[PDB]
Amino acid sequence: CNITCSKMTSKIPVALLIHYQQNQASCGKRAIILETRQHRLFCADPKEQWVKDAMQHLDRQAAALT
Amino acid sequence: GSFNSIDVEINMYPVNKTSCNSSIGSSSTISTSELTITLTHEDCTPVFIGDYYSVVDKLATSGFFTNDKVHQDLTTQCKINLEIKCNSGRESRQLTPTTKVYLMPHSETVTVVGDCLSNLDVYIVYANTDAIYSDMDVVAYHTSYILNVDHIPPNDCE
Repeated sequence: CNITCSKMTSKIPVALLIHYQQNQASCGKRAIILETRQHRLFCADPKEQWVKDAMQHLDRQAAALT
Repeated sequence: GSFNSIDVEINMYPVNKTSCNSSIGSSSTISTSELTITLTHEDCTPVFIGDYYSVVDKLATSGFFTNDKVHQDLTTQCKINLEIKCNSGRESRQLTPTTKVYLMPHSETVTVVGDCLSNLDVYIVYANTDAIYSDMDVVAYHTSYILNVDHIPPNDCE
């Protein structure tokens, strides 16, 4: 597990985010992993609208890239 | 030699205030009650769309970013002015970066007011996201030891 979800991250500007990933059940908290432009990873909580919109945004970017 | 994206990363130590107020405009600022960071730029084609500020203990990272939707006009020269002001300050010296050669055109100035930081790193990143390999000019300033801020997330102001 390259990362184990302790604290969750508060709002990060959607423009700074480049990828998200479902975190392994095995890893830590069953939450979302966020990747930033700075090549960094943080654990977010999927219930918050902000994270939800973030996800629909990156989803939107990944399509288009295709 | 073109670029389409600019990032400014400011890391600081030690800081005590966490609530923060920010603004992107002709004059762009990140403010707490203890610190003010101000960004002006000129002839910069990429557009700044936000800033951030997050602290863990008395360790903080913060900065400003454009998207990458537009390249720098190569007929003008992008100019970045960054001031870092202590609300308890007087002396206003500027800063000297690590020496180095750059593949893109730009000028930058970092001014510091006050003495309230033992540690200060300032990175200006001009990036060409149309490159296959990593294509970034990185102008770096340090006032002491280089802080590690991996693990501090770039949260917006609040």
